Amino acid sequence: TLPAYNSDIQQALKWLHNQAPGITGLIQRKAQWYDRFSRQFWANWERDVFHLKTANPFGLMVWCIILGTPSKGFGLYPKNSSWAFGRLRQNFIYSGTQVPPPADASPGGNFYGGGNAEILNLDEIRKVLQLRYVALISNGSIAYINRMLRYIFNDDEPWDEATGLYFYLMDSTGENGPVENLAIYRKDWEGMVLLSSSPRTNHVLTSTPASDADWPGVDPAASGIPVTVETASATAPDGSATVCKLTKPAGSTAYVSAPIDGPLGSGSTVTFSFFAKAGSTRFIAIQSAADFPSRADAVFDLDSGNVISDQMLDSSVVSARMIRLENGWWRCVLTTKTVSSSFRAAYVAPAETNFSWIDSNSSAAIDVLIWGAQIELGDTPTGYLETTGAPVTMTDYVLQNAQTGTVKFTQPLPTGVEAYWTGDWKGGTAAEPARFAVGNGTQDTFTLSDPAYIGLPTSGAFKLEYRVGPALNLSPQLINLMNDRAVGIMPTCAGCDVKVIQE
Amino acid sequence: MKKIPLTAVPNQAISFNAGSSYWKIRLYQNMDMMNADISRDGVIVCHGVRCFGGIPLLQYSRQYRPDYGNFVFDRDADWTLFGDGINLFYLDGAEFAEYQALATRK
Amino acid sequence: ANYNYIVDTGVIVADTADVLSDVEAEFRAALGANINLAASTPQGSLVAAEAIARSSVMRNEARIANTINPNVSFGTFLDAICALMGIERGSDLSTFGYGVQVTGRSQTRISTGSRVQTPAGAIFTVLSDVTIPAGGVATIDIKSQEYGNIPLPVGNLIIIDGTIGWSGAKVIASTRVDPGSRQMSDAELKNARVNRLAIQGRNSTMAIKAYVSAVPNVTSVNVIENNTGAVQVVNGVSFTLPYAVWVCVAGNPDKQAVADALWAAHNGGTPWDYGATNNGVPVDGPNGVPVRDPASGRKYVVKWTTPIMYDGYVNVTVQQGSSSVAPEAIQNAVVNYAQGKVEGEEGLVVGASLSAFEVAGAIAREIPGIYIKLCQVACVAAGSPAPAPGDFTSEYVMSAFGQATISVGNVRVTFV
Amino acid sequence: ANYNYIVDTGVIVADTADVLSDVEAEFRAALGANINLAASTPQGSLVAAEAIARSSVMRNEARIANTINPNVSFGTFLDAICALMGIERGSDLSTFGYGVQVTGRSQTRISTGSRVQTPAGAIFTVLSDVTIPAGGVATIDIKSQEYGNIPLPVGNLIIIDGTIGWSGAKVIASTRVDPGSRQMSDAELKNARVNRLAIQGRNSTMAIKAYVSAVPNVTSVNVIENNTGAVQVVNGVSFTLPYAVWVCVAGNPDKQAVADALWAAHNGGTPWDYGATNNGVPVDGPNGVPVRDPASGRKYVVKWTTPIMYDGYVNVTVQQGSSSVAPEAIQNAVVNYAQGKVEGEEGLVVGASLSAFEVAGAIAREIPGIYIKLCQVACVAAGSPAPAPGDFTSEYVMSAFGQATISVGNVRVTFV
Amino acid sequence: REIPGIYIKLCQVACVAAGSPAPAPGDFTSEYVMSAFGQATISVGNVRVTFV
Repeated sequence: TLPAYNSDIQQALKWLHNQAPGITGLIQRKAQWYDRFSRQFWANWERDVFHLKTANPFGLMVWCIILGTPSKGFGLYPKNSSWAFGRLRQNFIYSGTQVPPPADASPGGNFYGGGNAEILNLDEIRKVLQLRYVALISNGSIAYINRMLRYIFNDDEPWDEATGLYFYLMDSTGENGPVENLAIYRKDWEGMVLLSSSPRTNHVLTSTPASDADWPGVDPAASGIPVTVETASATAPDGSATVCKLTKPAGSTAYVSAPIDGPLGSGSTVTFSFFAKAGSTRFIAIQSAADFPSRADAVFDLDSGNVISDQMLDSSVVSARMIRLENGWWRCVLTTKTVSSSFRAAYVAPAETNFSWIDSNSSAAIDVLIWGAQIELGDTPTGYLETTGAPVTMTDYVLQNAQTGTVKFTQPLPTGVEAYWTGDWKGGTAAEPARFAVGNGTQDTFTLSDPAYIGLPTSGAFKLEYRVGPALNLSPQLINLMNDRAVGIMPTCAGCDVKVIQE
Repeated sequence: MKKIPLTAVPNQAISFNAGSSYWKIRLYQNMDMMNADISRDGVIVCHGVRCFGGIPLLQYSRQYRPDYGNFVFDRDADWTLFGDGINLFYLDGAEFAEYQALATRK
Repeated sequence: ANYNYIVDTGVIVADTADVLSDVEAEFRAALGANINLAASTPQGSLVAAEAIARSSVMRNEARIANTINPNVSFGTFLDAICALMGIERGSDLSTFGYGVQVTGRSQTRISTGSRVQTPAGAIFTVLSDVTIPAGGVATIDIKSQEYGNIPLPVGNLIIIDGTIGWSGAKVIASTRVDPGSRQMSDAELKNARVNRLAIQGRNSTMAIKAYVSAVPNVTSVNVIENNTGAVQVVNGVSFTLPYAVWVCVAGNPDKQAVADALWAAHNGGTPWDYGATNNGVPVDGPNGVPVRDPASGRKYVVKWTTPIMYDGYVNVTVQQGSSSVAPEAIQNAVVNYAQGKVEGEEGLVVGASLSAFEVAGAIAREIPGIYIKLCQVACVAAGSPAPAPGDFTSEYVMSAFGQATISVGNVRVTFV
Repeated sequence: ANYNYIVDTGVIVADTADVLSDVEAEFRAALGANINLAASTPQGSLVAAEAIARSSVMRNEARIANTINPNVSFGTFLDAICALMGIERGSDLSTFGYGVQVTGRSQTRISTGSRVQTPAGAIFTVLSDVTIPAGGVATIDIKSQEYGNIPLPVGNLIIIDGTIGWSGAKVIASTRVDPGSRQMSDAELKNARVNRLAIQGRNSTMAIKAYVSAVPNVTSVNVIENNTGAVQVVNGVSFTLPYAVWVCVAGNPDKQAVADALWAAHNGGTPWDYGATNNGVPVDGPNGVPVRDPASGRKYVVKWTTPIMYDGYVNVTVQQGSSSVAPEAIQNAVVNYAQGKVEGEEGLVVGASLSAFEVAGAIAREIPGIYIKLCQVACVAAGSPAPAPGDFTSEYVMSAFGQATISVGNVRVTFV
Repeated sequence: REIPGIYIKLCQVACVAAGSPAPAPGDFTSEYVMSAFGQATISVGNVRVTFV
């Protein structure tokens, strides 16, 4: 229960026998023997019993009596006893009359391992035995059998469809064939950027300020002059020298606020994004407004690419993220949810220290390069849209033809821009972006591309079939033995002939 | 439900007439659990029954059928907490059938 | 000194013994190297006792290790293996209901009233009754022990009662229940383990077989799924419908209980095909037992069949060699094997076939050293006379539908 | 001397006094009849050694004798047994907060094990030494001392063991609070095993009923199975497919949740049929609802039908008794009974007929004393004109895919 | 005896002189009676087992 168990064997051996090499030796070696034949015995016997770890074939055959499996198809006993062809296998054993030490060509060899029905790897023997137990327990569920097969063969890890792991069982259900949940992205200088079928709005008036008068600079301390916005002749990611530069003077705690129509909305997730270039500073400070003092702050390291700080003065903050762009450009996306509708502006601040807030002190004048601001509703950043004093609303695409998948765009795809899709179509799922169009500049309608995997209906009554192999590269012996309906390994329901076969 | 009187000693034996039968339970500390030897009407029923909370002591239908009853520990057996904290309860035939009915859908 | 692990052939861990040499080498190099380990000396006796204890420890550890797997286990150790898959050994009792009792009014019958049937029935009154002024009432009663001989309906004798109690009779209107006893199953439990190894499963041929076997008084069952549905015939027994499961249930259970079990293991959309005229015996002809769906809706239909009864015979020629006399211990062995009390060889079941070689093997495992010469068997239908010596052959096909039965007198042994 | 401590009824373990007496007798017979077996002598030392032996083995054997029975297994044996059905005992992890925002001064150094504390207990030890930079602000990594899902909400953390210079700690929302785990006990392992047994001890119909009734807002269920291999209206619905099952779900539950439960309880192969026209309301179009199998990202479509809604109308012509009652009480009682809030009576579940006798019984049940003169029930389609007088009948029988809802305004009470 | 559970359809035995051709199919009988001055030995290769 609780107060120890003793049972040491070494316990008999009093203080008198501390310099004996005798009684002490006898007890030492008797204790060692009892250890080896009880503790080690039961430890490796428990390892024998454990089906998850049964390298030892004795355990496998114990379990196969337990489950009633015919052992003829198994490949136990030590391997490397067949000659066949190759220096990695055995050779012809001849009559070594003089008994040479090399034992002629080989010490033996046999036709053990007759294929087309027999599996050799001991790892798969545990697999088939656990499969038999699952057949033993199974009442016919398909979700349960899929989850158990995942748990036993992939150890319950999700997998990509480019590999094609285990599939369903006897249930005459076509998975899809209509087309749903189309997440379309585009590849451009902004990277993988998804598109919206419903109108989406960027609420900033001007997103690329070229003059100081474009946005105000607000400073409660007013110790120094506000941060001035100046058109900097630096190549923007769009392919122009239209970026702006924002400089924080010494002793100044000012912040530039972009004018924006307010209120943004009550109880709505918002997302702020922008493109930044590393300048004199190394990081940027973002702030999403709310009712005083419920604002949310964050800082983004332009170089190391880490959200090293994000604070929620109230329930505001949800998440933060960062995205790379070539020529050393960065996009920082902050998602915030607040129940209030006091979104008056989004605050941006060139930070001196890595945790500098919107109003932290500036020892010197530090300038940063900014281009491409966008504050929007929803919870995911979208394609940049040039706004000149306008909260611009736009619809990325309209799906004109659902079944064939052809999609219409508002404007033709620029020469070189690419497309990607994710979802389910043609009775097949594609959880990863798939390309289907490259921009040409004169066309705006584009057909979708084939996702993947099997038509999926498998039309039939009271019978279906497995699908496996191009992922686990399983031995053909496994499939051949699996197809044997007489072994009684697979979970099955009376009246359903399900073949295994398949890759 | 009849609680069987117990004393806080490591290894003990108790005999009593319960459910129109002469039961005898010998409870002893074995390593780090409690084992029980159960005998009904002289002839022994089981040896070395490892004792657990809620789990009936007589587990094979050859022993507790028909209407003989069973013994249940509310918590995991521990002779240090015998008398108070831990109890052994005897269930008659119908009451043990009801307990099993509640026990088979847990 | 070692544990031999039979990898695939026995699943028995074998002790090696020969521990005396290891014990002697342990005493040596610890007490020195020149110890006179010869017996008739104190150290020799010490080493002998220590080796004996060590061999005993090996044997006991080997037995416990081997108890994990069946075929080498026994009660309360193989019972654990059975309980791993939910197989239960079984229990029983049998009461009798609605016994007519006529006596004077306003008389209270005391509990534990004795009531002996003509062949020493020894039935007990379990609950007290009071006689209404009509003079005839109904009481309930139970058999005293595990076994109760079938009570022929007569006027039950009154042994222990009150003053007024006049008499009590039995009518067919009274209820019944059939006991089943005697580990139940003792060593044929090893046989039943492979059958009911999927009791915990449902909606499969094996699960159907396991559950319908778990029904009491079901000696054997056969289940055919006929999954390549094209009418045709699959594994014997023709099938009218393409997809349908046919269940042949031996024994004499209750139709209601076995129907409930068959519905519990339903598989879903498989009908029950039991026609083809001679194929089996319909339990209730067309439109079998209705039963009620536990998920409440309609009274469905479950169709199973009873195997065709067959009467078997055995002719044995033995030599009574090795100076071991056994006049009529042969038919006991044959009937034990037929009833399935032997280990690993199920007796006369629905799918069985009466085989001379099997009968010979059972006879030999029961008693060896007789040099069995001839073991002709043959078999007939449920009725019919003896099939004459011309019919006695070595085997009977004994198609899947149909169950053979060997009576005690149907075995005739001849000494040569 | 060792007897048979193995026997058949489990391992019989004796007291160490008896074991020691047996070893002492063995030693006394081996060495000498009058040898001093005192614990300080070499022979007594050997006796004590062999008394610790021959009892350690007894205890080990009794510990692992019936280890294959899952109802009484323990520890790693239980883990091995439950890994057969996939119940895997979890690991005991700890909360692993990262980026904890700490404010200090100058270049203060933070050492391992400073043991910060949450506002409500939950001591977390810092696992990474860190020096605060010239900004006076840094981030650290902490791990909870205890185990399980220890909450680490956003807020300032109180310091238990702090050095000189450390001002405070707080958990910004940018911290990656990593949840831990609290393992899972043997009682919970047996809980999950019996739960899995209950799940996999049902046929298609009971599985469907249980899983769909488990969904919230599900008033009632009606599962009906073809099991004939021929399209026919065997019971209410003409199964448009030969081998299929048909399901009706009441209430206003979540479509995705009901579909997921049906898919989880799906026997497979036997497909779902929406039924023929006017055999329920085949919602979600002519194609079945697609769901994602939680096991594999592969979808499946499942089909189920809601009942055809019926507007019930009830006329009652009660006579007022001595106690004053209001017609609104009568209407409230009737609607409560129909909804089934009354104990005993199911109510107007799907596939339940509208009986004026049943509703009169409910009215009498809630309000005794009043007299009932004439009670009538009638049924119309939803959104249809109220039935004219004369159309009100004494009893309305309803199909197996319908359900009638009676509101307070659909009961006409006349006080005679 | 040694392998219970297996079902045997037909068993036949035959006896031939040592170092002689194996008897052809059909020469086997259901039982061979043997004289008083002989022994019969069966090796591994003198058993023909067919799985039906």
